[PDB]
Amino acid sequence: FSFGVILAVLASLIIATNTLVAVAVLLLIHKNDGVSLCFTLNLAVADTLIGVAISGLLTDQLSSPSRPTQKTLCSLRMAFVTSSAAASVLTVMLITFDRYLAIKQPFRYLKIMSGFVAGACIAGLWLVSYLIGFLPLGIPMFQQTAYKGQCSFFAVFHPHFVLTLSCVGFFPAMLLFVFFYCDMLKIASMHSQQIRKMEHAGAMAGGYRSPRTPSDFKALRTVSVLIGSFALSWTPFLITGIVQVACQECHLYLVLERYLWLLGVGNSLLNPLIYAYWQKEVRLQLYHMALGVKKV
Amino acid sequence: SELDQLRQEAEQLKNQIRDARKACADATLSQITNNIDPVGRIQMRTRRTLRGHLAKIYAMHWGTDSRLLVSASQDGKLIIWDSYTTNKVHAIPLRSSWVMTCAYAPSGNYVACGGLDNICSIYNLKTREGNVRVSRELAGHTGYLSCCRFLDDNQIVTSSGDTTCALWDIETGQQTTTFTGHTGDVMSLSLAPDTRLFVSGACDASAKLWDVREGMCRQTFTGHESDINAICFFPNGNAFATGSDDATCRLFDLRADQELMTYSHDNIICGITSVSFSKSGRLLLAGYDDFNCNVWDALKADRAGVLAGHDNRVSCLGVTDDGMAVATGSWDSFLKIWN
Amino acid sequence: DQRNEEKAQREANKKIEKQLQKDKQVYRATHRLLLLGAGESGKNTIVKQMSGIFETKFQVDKVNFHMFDVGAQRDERRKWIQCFNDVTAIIFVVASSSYNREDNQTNRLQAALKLFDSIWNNKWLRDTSVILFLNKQDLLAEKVLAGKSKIEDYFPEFARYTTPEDATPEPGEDPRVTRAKYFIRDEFLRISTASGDGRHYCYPHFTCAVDTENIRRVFNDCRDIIQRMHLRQYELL
Amino acid sequence: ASIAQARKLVEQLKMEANIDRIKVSKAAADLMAYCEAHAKEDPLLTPVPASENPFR
Amino acid sequence: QVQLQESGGGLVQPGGSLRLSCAASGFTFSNYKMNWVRQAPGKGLEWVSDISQSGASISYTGSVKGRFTISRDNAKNTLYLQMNSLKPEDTAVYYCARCPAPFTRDCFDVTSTTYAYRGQGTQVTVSSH
Ligand SMILES: CCc1cnc(N2CCC(c3nc(COc4ccc(-n5cnnn5)cc4)cs3)CC2)nc1
Repeated sequence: FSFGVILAVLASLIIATNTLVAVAVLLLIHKNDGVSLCFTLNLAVADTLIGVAISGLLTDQLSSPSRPTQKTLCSLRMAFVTSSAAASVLTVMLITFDRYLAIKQPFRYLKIMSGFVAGACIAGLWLVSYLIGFLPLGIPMFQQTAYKGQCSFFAVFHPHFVLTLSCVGFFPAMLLFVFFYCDMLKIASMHSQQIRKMEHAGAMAGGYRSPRTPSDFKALRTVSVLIGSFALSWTPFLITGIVQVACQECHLYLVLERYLWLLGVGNSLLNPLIYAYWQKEVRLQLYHMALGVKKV
Repeated sequence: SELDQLRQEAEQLKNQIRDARKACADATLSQITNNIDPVGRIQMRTRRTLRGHLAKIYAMHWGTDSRLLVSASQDGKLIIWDSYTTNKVHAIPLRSSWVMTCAYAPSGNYVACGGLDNICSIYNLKTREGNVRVSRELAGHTGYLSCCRFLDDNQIVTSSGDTTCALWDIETGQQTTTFTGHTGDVMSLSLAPDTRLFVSGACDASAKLWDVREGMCRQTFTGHESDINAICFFPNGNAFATGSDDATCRLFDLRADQELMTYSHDNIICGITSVSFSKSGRLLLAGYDDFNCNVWDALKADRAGVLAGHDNRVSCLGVTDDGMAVATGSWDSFLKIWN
Repeated sequence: DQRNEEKAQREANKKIEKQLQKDKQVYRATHRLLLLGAGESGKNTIVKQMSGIFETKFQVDKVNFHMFDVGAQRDERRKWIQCFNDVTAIIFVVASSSYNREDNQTNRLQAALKLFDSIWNNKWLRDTSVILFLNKQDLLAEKVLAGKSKIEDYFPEFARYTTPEDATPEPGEDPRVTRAKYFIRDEFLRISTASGDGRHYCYPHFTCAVDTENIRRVFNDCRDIIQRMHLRQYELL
Repeated sequence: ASIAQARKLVEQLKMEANIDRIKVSKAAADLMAYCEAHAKEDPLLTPVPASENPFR
Repeated sequence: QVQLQESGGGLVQPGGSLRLSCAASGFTFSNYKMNWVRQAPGKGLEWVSDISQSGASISYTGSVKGRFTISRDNAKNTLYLQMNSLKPEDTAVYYCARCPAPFTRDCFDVTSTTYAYRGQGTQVTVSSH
């Protein structure tokens, strides 16, 4: 029982950090209100469901005498894991869309975004995640036959599911995310150029002979870390999946299911650190909660 | 002669009354209450979190029944809540966007409000229509209204930014009495429990009492450092506490006509924007601008408890008539009830 | 029997809850601004491009802008300005031409700079970006191309100041006119960039009080203000 | 002009300076006596049971 | 109570030197920003100069830059202003103003009429004999 140990510590860390973030955002939303905080709470709920699905998958990979598990239970566990992961990914995409709508068209954003549309988007996103986790069970094409009796993703699912998710589900979302944050980088660079030119002009008449010209790597750093996080999270998984499904047999199944899955679930740990912990108000709420519970 | 002569004779009066104050100051409140038993460390949790406002809450006022507390913000309407079960009893929209004060009549029939529009708007509550409407719109002030109080439903005292106070009749709509003698923006006026004398504090570090009948200032009170923001009477009606923008709360005695004693601390940087007393008067309450509030032992100058339930400037505070709760309203658009 | 009054109370509370939600939408959709200046600085002419205070509600491409101008009020601004920490912007109209002749304070730019310095460093106005309008530009050009009174001996840093390399002399005028215009602009920007820590910024312009593009400039500046606030809160700017 | 309002201010101090001031110790004793007459009944200092407390 | 008494000044030939002393009583001098303001006869107020709490930050009106020197001392609570090379334009009354609030970088109503924390000031007239 080797891999089960890393699965256990990963699931425990995900559950603890994500529950802390979720309860902090739940306490913060009743005090500060807004719409993006609801999306951050939804992200925390999505990846803590990812963690609880990981914990649910653990009970068979830790015991060496694996039962000949039936199709229904193992398929349900795999579908739950996939639906939770897709919910987290779509929530990140929805957060990006909300941010881009707030930045690109702010005047229309403040009028065509409220609690009702946020709740409708959240409910629709969860329903689409459940459907995208559940259709391959109902569709005979997206199914694997001759269950040997060992639980895994590809023991119940034929690898064409990864191909279709890359063709229509994930990579268009990747392109939309990249374009959104590239437009954000363009806007931030234009505003930074204006601000730095203004500051140099002010300091030229302010007695400061040397202006604060070399600065503002923050926009590039933030956009790069976000894009790289969302890339290294899942793009290698789908890329090697479509590589394997290309009728070039190379016995990549084990690495496919327990070495890039670790990247996929580490996405669930990295996301709260950069979508909730990075935000200053949520960081202050985390500090307040930690100070309150440390004395008790 | 003329201006210089009156200036030097005024300075003669100033140091003469200073000598009189020194002569009557045989002791201080500290050496006479050093043997008293302190209140100790007290604490009180939040009971209700009144929510529904958007902009900064600027003022509030309880009623005689200590059940319905008014609230006003810069959103454009004034909300009359319920202390228990947190139900919003009423919500009257306002013509002006920002208002700086609100008043709850002792009978509860009338609700006063006003702000930068320079007009004191008073609304009914028990109309035959069943809804709220504008009853009176007192006008005449050329400065912003900062605080209004109710004697009955026939007379309202309003503190304005014209460096003057006013006493109006409800039906006439005209200034029955005008109180002058001040040079800074008058911010807070508070009524004595006998409803005879009211103390007002301007932006000149001077707070004085006025009589509602003859309209003449009787006793001035100087000795502060900056503009006084809030004043409340002692429950017995013979003392009043002033907070200002210099992190001090000075408790003046009406009979002694001198500064009795002051509340301050080294770590406090911001000033006071809300002063109120409890029913017994032993507990002063001060709302600072460092996202904090505290209670002071009114007879020992010892801090007894700190309330940090707000995340913005605590711009308004109130204590029920029966002394059962404390309501703090801040720039967080929230209201917090403690007991 | 005693339950009926609180049943009616829940029904009421639901009614005001719905009304307050509608108001929340219609109020977050509304952008508030305060116009501030002296009487001769050009408050009235900026207002003309569309009670001790006055209100003006207008729309710039289906966006509700409520611009408020303080009229009959005392000059002590140290405590009634605290009401305006929630406005998206603060329009600041100054009289660039009036630096002499002896009108009002006779150092109108110095008084405006002191007021701007006090506004910028206020502990409550730190979150409100200040749109700044340099009014009376034609008058300044006429008085500076050939005038008995030179801006020197009123500001001793004209000699060590020249037209910036980033300047935009779009209308063909005298070089001294451009020098004075960007001198006043840089004097304001010196206090604008000396404090704030990126929380709020200044948006200087050149209003000649003869065009109707000032509302469009205000709309663009509000859009930029909200974009910068979102970028800073997103940890990008 | 300012001379008139200055004259108003000065006769204000002439009128407000002739009042009688009691001893500060007497005022302190009065404040203490009023404080002891209501300290045991004020619910802010003395704890109150939840039955008599209207806030649950 | 806040009390600001201004001394010095008088009739001085143009091009000379002069000093004003502002004594402040009733408050802590080592905490409030100090401001010197002037008012010309028949004209409005005009802010002259200001100094910070510890004297680190000193700013002057551009017209008097280089000829005026403001120095505060918190031990005896006194604010001194030195004028060098007076000109006949500088005939005015001078007030020793005051920052409204402690520990505060801004200063709002120093030039505002009927300011509460403003001294009586001294009248300085410069002209021929
Ligand atoms: C419409 C927008 C959208 C929708 N969806 C996505 N997804 C996110 C989840 C990703 C997946 N991740 C997986 C991983 O599934 C498992 C792997 C291994 C095990 N193992 C069990 N025992 N050992 N390993 C169990 C489950 C299977 S699909 C695929 C792409 N992107 C975008």
